[PDB]
Amino acid sequence: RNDRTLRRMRKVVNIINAMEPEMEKLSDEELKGKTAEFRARLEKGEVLENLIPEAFAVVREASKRVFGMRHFDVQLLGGMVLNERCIAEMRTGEGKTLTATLPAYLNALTGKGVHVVTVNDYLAQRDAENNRPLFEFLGLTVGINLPGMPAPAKREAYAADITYGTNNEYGFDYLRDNMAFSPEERVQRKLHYALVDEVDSILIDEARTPLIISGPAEDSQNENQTLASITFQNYFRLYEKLAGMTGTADTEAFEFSSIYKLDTVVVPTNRPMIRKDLPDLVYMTEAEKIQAIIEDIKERTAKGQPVLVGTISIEKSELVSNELTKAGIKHNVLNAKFHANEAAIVAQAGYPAAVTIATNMAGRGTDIVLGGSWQAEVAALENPTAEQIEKIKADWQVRHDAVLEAGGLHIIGTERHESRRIDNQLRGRSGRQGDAGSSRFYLSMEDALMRIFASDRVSGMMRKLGMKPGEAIEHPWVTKAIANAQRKVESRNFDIRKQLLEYDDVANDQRRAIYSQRNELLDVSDVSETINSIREDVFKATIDAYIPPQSLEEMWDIPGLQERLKNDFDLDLPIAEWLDKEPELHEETLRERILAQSIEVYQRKEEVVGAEMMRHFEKGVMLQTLDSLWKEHLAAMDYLRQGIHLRGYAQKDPKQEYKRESFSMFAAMLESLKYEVISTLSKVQVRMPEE
Amino acid sequence: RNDRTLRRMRKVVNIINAMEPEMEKLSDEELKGKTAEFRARLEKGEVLENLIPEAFAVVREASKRVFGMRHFDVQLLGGMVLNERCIAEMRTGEGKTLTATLPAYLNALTGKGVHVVTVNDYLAQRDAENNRPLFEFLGLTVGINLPGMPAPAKREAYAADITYGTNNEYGFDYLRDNMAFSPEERVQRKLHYALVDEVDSILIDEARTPLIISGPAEDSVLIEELLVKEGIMDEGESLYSPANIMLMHHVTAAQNENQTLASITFQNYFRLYEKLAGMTGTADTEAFEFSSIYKLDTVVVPTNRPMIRKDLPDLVYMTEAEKIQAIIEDIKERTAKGQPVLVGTISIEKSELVSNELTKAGIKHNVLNAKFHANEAAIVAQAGYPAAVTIATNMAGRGTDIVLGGSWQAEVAALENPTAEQIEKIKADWQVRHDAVLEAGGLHIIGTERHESRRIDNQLRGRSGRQGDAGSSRFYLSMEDALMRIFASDRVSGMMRKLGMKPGEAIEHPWVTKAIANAQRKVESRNFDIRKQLLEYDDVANDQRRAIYSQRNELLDVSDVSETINSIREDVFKATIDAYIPPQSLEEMWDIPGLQERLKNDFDLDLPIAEWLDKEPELHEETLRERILAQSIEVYQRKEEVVGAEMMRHFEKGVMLQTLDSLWKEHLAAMDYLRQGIHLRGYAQKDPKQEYKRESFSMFAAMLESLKYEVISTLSKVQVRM
Ligand SMILES: Nc1ncnc2c1ncn2[C@@H]1O[C@H](COP(=O)(O)OP(=O)(O)NP(=O)(O)O)[C@@H](O)[C@H]1O
Ligand SMILES: Nc1ncnc2c1ncn2[C@@H]1O[C@H](COP(=O)(O)OP(=O)(O)NP(=O)(O)O)[C@@H](O)[C@H]1O
Repeated sequence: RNDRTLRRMRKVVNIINAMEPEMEKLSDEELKGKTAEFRARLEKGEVLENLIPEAFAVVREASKRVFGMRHFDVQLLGGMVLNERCIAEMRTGEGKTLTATLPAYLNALTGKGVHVVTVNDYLAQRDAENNRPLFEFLGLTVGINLPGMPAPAKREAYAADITYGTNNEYGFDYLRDNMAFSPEERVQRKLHYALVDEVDSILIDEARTPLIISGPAEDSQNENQTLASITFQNYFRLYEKLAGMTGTADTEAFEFSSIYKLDTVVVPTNRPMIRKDLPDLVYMTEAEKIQAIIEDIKERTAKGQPVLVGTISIEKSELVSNELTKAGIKHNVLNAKFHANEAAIVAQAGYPAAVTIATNMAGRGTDIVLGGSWQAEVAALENPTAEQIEKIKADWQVRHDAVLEAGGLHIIGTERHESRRIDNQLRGRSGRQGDAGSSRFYLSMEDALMRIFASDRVSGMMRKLGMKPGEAIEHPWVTKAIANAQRKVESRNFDIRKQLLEYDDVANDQRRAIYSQRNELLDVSDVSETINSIREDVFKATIDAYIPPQSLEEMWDIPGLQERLKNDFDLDLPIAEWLDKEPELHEETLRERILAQSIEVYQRKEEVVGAEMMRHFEKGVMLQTLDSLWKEHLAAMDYLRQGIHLRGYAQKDPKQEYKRESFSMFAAMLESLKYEVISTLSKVQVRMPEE
Repeated sequence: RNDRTLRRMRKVVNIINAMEPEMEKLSDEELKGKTAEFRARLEKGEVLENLIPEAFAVVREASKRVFGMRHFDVQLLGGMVLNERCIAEMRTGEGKTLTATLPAYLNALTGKGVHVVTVNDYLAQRDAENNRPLFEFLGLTVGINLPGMPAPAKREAYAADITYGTNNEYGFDYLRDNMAFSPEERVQRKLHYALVDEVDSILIDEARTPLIISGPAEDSVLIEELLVKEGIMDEGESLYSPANIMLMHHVTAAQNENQTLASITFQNYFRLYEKLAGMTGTADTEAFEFSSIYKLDTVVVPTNRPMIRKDLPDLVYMTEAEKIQAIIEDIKERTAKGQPVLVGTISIEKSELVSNELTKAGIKHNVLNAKFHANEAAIVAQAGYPAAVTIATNMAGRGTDIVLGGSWQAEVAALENPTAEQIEKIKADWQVRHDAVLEAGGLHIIGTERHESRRIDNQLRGRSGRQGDAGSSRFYLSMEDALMRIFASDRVSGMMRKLGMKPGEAIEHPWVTKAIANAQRKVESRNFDIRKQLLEYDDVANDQRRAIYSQRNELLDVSDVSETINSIREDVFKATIDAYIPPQSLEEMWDIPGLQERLKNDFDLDLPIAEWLDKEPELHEETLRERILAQSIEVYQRKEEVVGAEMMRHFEKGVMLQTLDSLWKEHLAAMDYLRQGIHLRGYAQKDPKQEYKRESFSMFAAMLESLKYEVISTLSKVQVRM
């Protein structure tokens, strides 16, 4: 499950490890050739996963030679996880970027492409350029997809062995491809593998975010409207293979599984994680909390230990700062108005006895180097030189080791966030890459968070334990109590969310159906058989409206049928004439004459234009009618859902009823798609010369 | 004007430079003793400005030895500007922070203190700590003032030769110094010299920002029936006199609550200093406002190396789409010659448009995305790299130097074990890039739109052409830009929509550039006119606060306040008796059923005085007044024999200060209510400004007389068990 699959993966790592000597002997150009060899074997029927050891050994030697970086064993494990339908949890500083080169290479081999998905355009370009030398070294091409990029350049990016771009541009390209009128206009290939770089934002926070293409199609002054829509969740769901990465930034494993059927695997850190996460401390009042924070700081800084303090607001950043100053403790506040000051502060935040106050600390942040960053120190130098550097490093080693000795970076959370993943991000700022460190969070009985115990009498019991000034005790049940509360908030929030996804699933299955139909049309030149086929459906249904099947003549509405055929099929037949003249004519033979006549008329239009022109007109009419009924259906499904509140209630589930109305409305649209296609083809004015 | 100042100052620079060998020959200890020598000369009557050449030369040699930096000739000039009541406009890259050591030193010599004013606490602390070794080398002490610092520590910081702190904290300390009950509680000295490190924000943007101390430190048709009745209001006295404003605010209204205890704006704080100066980059445009608000002259200091950035004619297009296309073509032409470009925009949405368009054109670039700060700093690093293109959205002022060719810093700043070979390689390869960027024209700046504030446009353009580097800038405009509403004519603007700009056919008109600059200047000036009216309202409050605090500080500074008390008690007793006995009046026209209970009620003074006058028909009105004063003195001296002189003198003083503070706080509240009650009372016609200044000064005058009365009433009625 975790260490069952991990102990199985460790066996493979040993084999990759056992292969390095073999790989070290290989020439650069022999490493290049392995890719072609792997593909030959796949062509002969080999199973991809059988290639992982050799493939991963190849990638690791290529990196060594190219980046001067050798994947660690835990990065091998990470890369195996990402080949499966999984989230690899890898802690910050663990080299997720380099790890991702592994499953990208592996899943590039079948020739079906890879989509590495980034949170923004800077990272897509940056990661494509950084990795392009590695992948070219192994005979693979690298694409980059950006907004604004012309279609032929996008096709090229999707045609590469491995592609980089944001979630957004991938999703938009998919939508635009399902508005194409010829398959050649498509930019994407089949959606094979999506490797998602930060799944918390991309897959969880953005799951239900619609991606929309809008337009003034406004067939009938004229408005904007949705022409094509998909949510992120339902986009990523289209891929054959989906995987992603995040930091020990978890608490949401159950959600990945619900939303995506993604398992999450906790990947072990390269070095033992030794940060001491100390029990949560609870105080009656904010003031006694702050005095406690100040006394911890005072104590640790006197020992040489740097501290980073996270708060939830500027106001609270100010308060602890003023109180530190009142206590004589030098520090810096990270002030979001002064970015240059911020980078300068951050740089020396791991310096002996440094104290930094940060307001709503981000995810990941700049690494805090213990003892200071000495690279900032030469960065400063205007003519850096040898003896000069060496003195700096050597003075730094001493500081670094003194900071480690003193316990590494201490993190203080002055409050907890309602989301523990945020708390976890702050805390993860310390103890990176094996470094000594610690963390402590402070709560008061005032703290907003003491409100997710949805009871003022419950919470205020903790008062009767006392919290008594200096005479703190520590109670670790509190830490788990608080963690559990945070768990229940997420879980409550997700139940709500999961109901909203069950509504989303109605639109998803409708979209999937209409698009797969649209794509079957798009993929062929000749839509004849379908046309012929729906023509009989349309005439049957149209005739049934005036001639109830197997009715006597007296129930028939021939006047009404005649006009209908005139009005909608430009088909003006003397049906009354027929009946009143042939006492042979039964209902079935009337149905045929009518059908036959439509056909004869259409065949002469074809004779004028030519077959090819006609085949492509049919196809375009189908796609175009499909598109405009879908647009109309999207708008109507939107009105339907937003009116979900007072429709299903007296023992019926709303939904059950929405699913009913939705089914009925989708069913009707497909009938109406056949109607409108045959109506258009029937009515197309062609100007006819003689014979 | 600027030409003559700089001429005379270039003369002094030549003297300074001639002194360098004298200073070079001095031991470090001899250099330090220059300070004491300057001060022995000042004690003997030397004029401070006679010292500038030697003192500057001393600071310049000190900086060489401590910092390994020798002030440039232009930094000497900036330093001389800053010793006068002037703004030294010194371009981004020019070493403002080092420049400021010079006037700080010199203005520290008289032993009266220097306040260096920074924008934030980081910079205060950093500057203080960076300059401490420099000023200690020269025999001076440096202080740092921060929020939360205990008063003893604040005292120490202000008692240092030079102090660093934010504007905010300086002003707050001033307010709290004026809430002190003894002079030894004060943390500041007399406000001598304020050197303001970036005056655009500190002096202009924030001129009118109130600093406020609040404190729980309170104590406790339709008009007609409201008006009628009760213990306060009942004569038939208007509920909406200025007088009765707190009352009316009460009916407006129908725990304990916090009020303003003290307030001052930055602009009025800084005007308290004996000397004021400050710095900013070539931004100007606001010289007229500095001069008008602060009486600061603005001297534009030349750059150390010639400033050769080529600031090209503004270009105007009919449509935004036409503008964007022109911006893309130029970026295309320049990047093909290897020249890097910085594109500044006014919106995220504008960035995304230009960016997507550059991608449609196959032009590699990076947007600076506000969400991704670590990306943004990596971007800025390579922004001066050949053919680099960077899009920034409402870029700030100054910002991080873009090094041409790239920073040969950031490259080794990512290299964890260099050598001679390596860096040497890095640096050599960087020189070729650098030299090629220079030769391609340096950094080209594109303003895709102009801001309403030309100062902002000038900041953006100033990122190019630093420290003598080649560079250029060009601003783009279209008829669809919000900036065409800075001209107040729809139709005047539309004659560009008659000289209608066409496809492969650019011209250029210098009058357009001039016309836009002039429109932005007419906008600045219109905004400042609006602001000046507001500063007039502020001047009413400043006048009253300056007067009240000057009174308060006189009291605080005197150990013994008896003579002030005795003097005001006669004042008070004379007027009070005037209210019932008209001067030189015959006994006939005297009211005592009003006078007797007045004295009893307001002063615990019960002198059955009709029965003097029944018993003695021989005293007369003046010897009557004499006796009435005499008695209160009697009762008073008696309370004091019980209490102690000392104890009494300090009680009287505290009572005067507490009364003044109560009356003052009440006045601040009533004025705040008048000022907003001065939005709709009866037309902006019958001048609302003017009437408010009158009622306000009227209430101020009233409060001054009421401060006398209340003190004497407090001192008359005070209980001591005999
Ligand atoms: N196997 C390795 N050998 C040498 N250096 C490495 C190795 N793996 C990673 N690095 C470096 O270690 C740092 C961590 O990179 P990164 O993947 O950005 O860390 P992360 O926190 O897990 N990921 P992210 O924040 O998404 O970029 C980078 O500076 C890498 O270049
Ligand atoms: N005379 C000098 N000799 C050598 N280096 C100097 C000298 N003057 C300044 N520098 C350096 O030039 C840089 C400029 O930064 P700084 O003085 O803060 O801002 P500026 O734009 O230069 N003016 P301002 O930003 O308001 O101070 C700093 O690295 C200084 O250390």
